[PDB]
Amino acid sequence: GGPSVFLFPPKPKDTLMISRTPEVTCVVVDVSHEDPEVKFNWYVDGVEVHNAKTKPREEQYNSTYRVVSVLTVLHQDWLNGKEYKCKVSNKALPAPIEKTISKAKGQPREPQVYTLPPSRDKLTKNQVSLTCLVKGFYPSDIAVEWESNGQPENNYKTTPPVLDSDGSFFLYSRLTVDKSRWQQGNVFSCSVMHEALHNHYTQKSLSLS
Amino acid sequence: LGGPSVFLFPPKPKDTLMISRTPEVTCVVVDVSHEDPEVKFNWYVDGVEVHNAKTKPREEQYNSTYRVVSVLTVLHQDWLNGKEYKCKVSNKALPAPIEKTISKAKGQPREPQVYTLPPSRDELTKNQVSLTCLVEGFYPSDIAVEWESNGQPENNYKTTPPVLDSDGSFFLYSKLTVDKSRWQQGNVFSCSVMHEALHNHYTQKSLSLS
Amino acid sequence: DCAWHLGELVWCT
Amino acid sequence: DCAWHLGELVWCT
Ligand SMILES: *[C@@H]1O[C@H](CO[C@@H]2O[C@@H](C)[C@@H](O)[C@@H](O)[C@@H]2O)[C@@H](O[C@@H]2O[C@H](CO)[C@@H](O[C@@H]3O[C@H](CO[C@H]4O[C@H](CO)[C@@H](O)[C@H](O)[C@@H]4O[C@@H]4O[C@H](CO)[C@@H](O)[C@H](O)[C@H]4NC(C)=O)[C@@H](O)[C@H](O[C@H]4O[C@H](CO)[C@@H](O)[C@H](O)[C@@H]4O)[C@@H]3O)[C@H](O)[C@H]2NC(C)=O)[C@H](O)[C@H]1NC(C)=O
Ligand SMILES: *[C@@H]1O[C@H](CO[C@@H]2O[C@@H](C)[C@@H](O)[C@@H](O)[C@@H]2O)[C@@H](O[C@@H]2O[C@H](CO)[C@@H](O[C@@H]3O[C@H](CO[C@H]4O[C@H](CO)[C@@H](O)[C@H](O)[C@@H]4O[C@@H]4O[C@H](CO)[C@@H](O)[C@H](O)[C@H]4NC(C)=O)[C@@H](O)[C@H](O[C@H]4O[C@H](CO)[C@@H](O)[C@H](O)[C@@H]4O)[C@@H]3O)[C@H](O)[C@H]2NC(C)=O)[C@H](O)[C@H]1NC(C)=O
Repeated sequence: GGPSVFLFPPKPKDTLMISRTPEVTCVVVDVSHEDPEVKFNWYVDGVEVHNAKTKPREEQYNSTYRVVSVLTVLHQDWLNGKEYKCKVSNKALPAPIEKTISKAKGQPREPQVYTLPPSRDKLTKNQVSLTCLVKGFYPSDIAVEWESNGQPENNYKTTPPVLDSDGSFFLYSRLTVDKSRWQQGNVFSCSVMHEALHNHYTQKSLSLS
Repeated sequence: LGGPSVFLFPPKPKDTLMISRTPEVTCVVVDVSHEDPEVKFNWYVDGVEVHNAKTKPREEQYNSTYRVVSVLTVLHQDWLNGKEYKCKVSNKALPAPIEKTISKAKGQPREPQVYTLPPSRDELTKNQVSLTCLVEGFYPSDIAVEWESNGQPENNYKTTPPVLDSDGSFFLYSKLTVDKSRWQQGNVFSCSVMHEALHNHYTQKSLSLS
Repeated sequence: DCAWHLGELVWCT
Repeated sequence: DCAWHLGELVWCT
C-alpha cells in the first residue's frame, strides 16, 4: 500500500476551557520520499472549511515522512457534536482516504464527585491515599486534578474511565500525601472538568475533622 | 495467506492462586490454511521440552482459516516462581518455526494493602451507594478482586484496571453499587482479594454502616 | 457566574 | 492455617 491516516480529537481540557484553543489533528504516516505531496480537504458537517494549517514536514528515519494538518475547532461546535472530516489525497493512494471524528454520541451526563478520606489502617504509614470518585458522567472526556491552598498537588494517578452498568463512566483519582500533611488539617481539593458540569467545573475538598 | 500467526496466553490469575483450580498456558495458532492444517507443537518449560500438552478440537473460523490450539497445564508454584513457557509452532506455510514465550512479570512480588472506603456523606441521598475497595502497593499486576455479603457473591461491581504507581507497584479500585436501603440495614459487605504476595494468596476486608 | 481553575478561566454562564 | 473463598480452598501454610 501507501500512506496511512490517523485523525485525533481535541484535548478534553482544551474544549472545556474558554481560555484554551481546541484543535482536530489529521496525521498522515508512510508518506513516500518520491511523492511527499499531500492534499488535505477538511469538512465540518459536510461543509468544506479552508482554515486548517499544515505543520512542518517531519522525516521519521524509516524512509517515510509525517505530514500533519491541524484544524482549530470552536468549543461549542465540538461540544454540540459536529463531525470533522479529513480527506487525504496522495499519488501513492488508489483513492482518497477519508477519516471522521466527533465527540461520543449520547446525552451528556453530569459527574458526581466524591472525595473519600484515607482508611484508619492507612493512617499508620509514612504517606496516606486521598481518593476522588468521579461517577455517572457521559461522555468519558474529563480532566481530573488536585490542589491544596491554591497550589497544584502533582503526586496523583488517575484510573482510566470504566464503563458502568448504567451506560455512564466512572474513575478514581488517588493523591498520595505525607501522613503529617494530612494529620495537620490541610485541605486537599479534587478539581474536575466535564462538559456536563455547571461552567464545566467542580471542586470537592477533603480534610481531617 | 502470509502463513499462520501465533498468540501465547498466560493462566488466569485466579487459577494460579487457587490450589482448587488448574492453571494453563494456551498457544493459539490463527490463519492455518485448509491446504496445510497440520500444526506441530513443541513446548518448553525453561528450555526443557515437555510432552503433556493437549490439542483442543480444531475450529473452522469461516474466513477460510482454522484455529489450532495447544493447551499446557502448568504447576501453580512453577508459574509463581517465574518459569518461562515456550511454544514452538511448525507448519508447511511458515518459512521457519514461530516461537513465542510467556512468564509471570519479573520483579520482587509485593503484598497488596486492602482498604475498604465507605460511601461519601453526599452520596447518602441517592437510591444507590458506592462501596470502594482500594487495593494498593502490589506487584506483579496479576490480581482477582471480588465482593460478597452474607456468604453470597455481590455481582454489581466494576473494577478499574491496575495503575502503575510512582514506586513501581500497582493499584486499583473496585466499586460495588448497592441500594441505599441495603447499606442502611447494616449488611456487611466484603472485598475479597487474591494475589501471590498475600498470606495464603487471600485477604478479605469488610465494611458496614457506622 | 464564572468558574476558575488555578487562576485560569474555565467558563461563564 | 487455610484460606477459603466462597467455600473453595485458596491455599494453606
Ligand atoms: C515510520 O515511522 C512512523 C513514525 O513513528 C516513529 O518513528 C519510527 C521510525 C519508530 O521510531 C516509531 O516507534 C516512532 O513512533 C510510523 O508511524 C506510526 O504508525 C502507526 C501505524 O502504523 C501509528 O499507530 C496508530 O497510533 C494511534 C495513536 O497514535 C498516537 O499515540 C502514539 C503513542 O501512543 C504517538 O506516537 C502518535 O504520535 C499519536 O499521538 C497523538 O497525536 C495527536 C496529534 O499529534 C495528539 O493530539 C495526541 O495527544 C497524541 N497522543 C499520544 C498518545 O501521544 C492509534 O490510535 C492507532 O491505533 C488504531 O488503529 C490501528 C490500525 O487501524 C489498530 O490496530 C488499533 O487497534 C487502533 O484501532 C495506531 O496504533 C503511530 O501513531 C505512528 N507514529 C507516529 C509518531 O505518527 C510508521 O508506522 C513507520 N512506517 C514504517 C513503514 O515503518
Ligand atoms: C480469521 O478469523 C479469526 C477471527 O475469529 C473470529 O471470526 C472472525 C471471522 C471474526 O468474526 C472475528 O471477529 C472473530 O474473532 C482471526 O483471528 C484473530 O487474529 C488476530 C490477529 O490477526 C488475533 O488478535 C490478537 O488477539 C490477542 C488477544 O486475543 C484474545 O482476545 C480476543 C478478544 O479481545 C479473543 O478474540 C481471542 O480469542 C483471545 O482470547 C484469549 O484467549 C485465551 C486462550 O483462549 C484466554 O485464556 C483468554 O482469556 C482470552 N482473552 C479474552 C480477552 O477473552 C492480542 O493480544 C493480540 O494483540 C497483540 O499483537 C498484535 C499483533 O502483533 C498487536 O497489534 C497488538 O498491539 C498486541 O501487541 C492480537 O490483537 C485475534 O485474537 C484472533 N481471534 C481469535 C478468535 O483467535 C483471523 O485473523 C482471521 N483471518 C483472516 C485472514 O481474516
